[PDB]
Amino acid sequence: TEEQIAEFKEAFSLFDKDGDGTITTKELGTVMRSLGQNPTEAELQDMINEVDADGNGTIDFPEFLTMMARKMKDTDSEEEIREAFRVFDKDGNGYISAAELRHVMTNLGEKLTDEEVDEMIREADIDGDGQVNYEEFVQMMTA
Amino acid sequence: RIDVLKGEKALKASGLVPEHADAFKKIARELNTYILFRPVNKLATNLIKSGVATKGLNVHGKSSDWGPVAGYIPFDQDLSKKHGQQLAVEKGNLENKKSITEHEGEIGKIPLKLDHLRIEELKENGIILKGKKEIDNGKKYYLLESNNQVYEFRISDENNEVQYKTKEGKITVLGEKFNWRNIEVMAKNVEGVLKPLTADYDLFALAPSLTEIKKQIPQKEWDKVVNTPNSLEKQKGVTNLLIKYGIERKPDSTKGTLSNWQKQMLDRLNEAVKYTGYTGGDVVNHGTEQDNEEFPEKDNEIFIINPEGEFILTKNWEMTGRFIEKNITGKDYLYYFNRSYNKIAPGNKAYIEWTDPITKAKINTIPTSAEFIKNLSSIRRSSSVKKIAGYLSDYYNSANHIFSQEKKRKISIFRGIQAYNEIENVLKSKQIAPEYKNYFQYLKERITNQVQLLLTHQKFKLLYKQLNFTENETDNFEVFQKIID
Ligand SMILES: [Ca+2]
Ligand SMILES: [Ca+2]
Repeated sequence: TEEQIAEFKEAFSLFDKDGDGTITTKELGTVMRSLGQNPTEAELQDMINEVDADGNGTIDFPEFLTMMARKMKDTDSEEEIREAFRVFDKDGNGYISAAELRHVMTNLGEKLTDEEVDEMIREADIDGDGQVNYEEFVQMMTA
Repeated sequence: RIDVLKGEKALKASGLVPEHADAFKKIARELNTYILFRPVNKLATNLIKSGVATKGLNVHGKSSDWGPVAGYIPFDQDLSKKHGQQLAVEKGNLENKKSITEHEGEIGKIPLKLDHLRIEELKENGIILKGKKEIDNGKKYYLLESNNQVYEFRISDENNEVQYKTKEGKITVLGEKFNWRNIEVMAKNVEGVLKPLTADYDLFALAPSLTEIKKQIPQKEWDKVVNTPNSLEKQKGVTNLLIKYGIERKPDSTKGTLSNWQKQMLDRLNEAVKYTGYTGGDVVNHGTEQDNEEFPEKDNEIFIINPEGEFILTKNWEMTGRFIEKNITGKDYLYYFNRSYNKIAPGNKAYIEWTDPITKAKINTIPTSAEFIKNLSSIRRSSSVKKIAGYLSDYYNSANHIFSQEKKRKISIFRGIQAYNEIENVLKSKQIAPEYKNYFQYLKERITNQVQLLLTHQKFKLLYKQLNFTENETDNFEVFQKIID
């Protein structure tokens, strides 16, 4: 979508001390991450070698755009994830609580102890509110 | 309590054939799943019952609800229920036009034939009255009157073919005029013969209980997950099982976009009515309305069948949302609402609202880094600190699951004020985009609530004084630690 591209091209202007929209593979990871992705050092390499066989290491929009123009194929499931969050959030407060997690679980056959439950919440919880908001639910599901 | 119809009265308002709805009580109960339908043309009910074939997604012209052609899908959409609405008639006609060509051989059109019985069912419903006789070029016709003022109808004595013509002085919505001519209706092919179509049953939604979805997961893919030492990979792997076997939907050739449990539910439902006698084939022909994202309709009354086999009928949208809130998304059932809601559908520009819990929370939860960027993307329509887009990526760092809650709240209340600082001096620059200025005064508001929230969980402007923004490193974070004490 115009935005799909609008977003990538949007981040590009945040970290280039070049001005020609031609960043290095040094910041390629910096961008892919500030944009909601956590690539492994191995991946940042095997890719920047095939497509960018230029021999310079400078990546611009056409190059970066085309790269992202692959990843966002199966990962885009964000939709289902967001819908999933809503399944857990039985009271519609916008957060997933242990109690609620218990329900989704005990109903899907996995009887859990109030012990293990509060354990899962604290795992996924990131700012320690004792609950999981969508942003967190997202990390815990993507990250 | 909430004002909703029940039993008989509700079924009555639904439009479904009584026998059929009863057969549906069964499946609801068996599969323990809520079945929600969209309004069904009330003049279509007897046609459906008499076994007239219903219509698939390959046919988009609307049905009529007046005149001799009530219940059928008229080729000429100005005879449909969208009568008079020039723009709608046109999309209607273009739709039929396409149906006839883009599916040549599968969908066609034929003359309307009103049998002796339908004429009376129509006479009862007070839709048309069999009038006086008339002869033309040696043929016997009986007029058919209707309180319509643009058209005039007559039926043939020989083959019972109904015809129509514009009235003297009157003009079609498309500004036309013409004299006598058969009324054509959308038909489908069935064993080499063309058979008339009528409304079908459109599911508004389907809500199955989690348990019922479990039965959809392979007892091996699940055990494998359930049986994982690390919980962080346990949850995700469970949630992914929920997504895969209950949420995820995919496009099908003629059944449009639906999941697999939906396909089965579909089959079950059609089977149920076939068992009662319906000989027209399928009565449900595609996925649900929650997947109709381009052209989302919005009905005032939804007909519900709960796992108990009880008939309910909401009186209005707001009500429909309460019924789903209090008995479905709130009582352990799988539900997802149309992705177009709360947005401007692209197809018909519809803007249907729905209650989204994630948004009510938005106000107190700071944004992810992407949301920040993505909001600079779409914000960049009506129209250099990346520190903030990093800090926000820091606040939501998964490598936090190794600290105590206390630790978590601490470092986050910090990472927040951090970005709340950068946003601060950006607004301290030039008001570049007059309204970009709002997005930040806004974020700042969110950042504020989140922080002032994490603090009260343990012990804003106050503490936002005894902190550094000068030079840089693990020097500010220091004075901080103590402030909390
Ligand atoms: Ca909750
Ligand atoms: Ca949290």
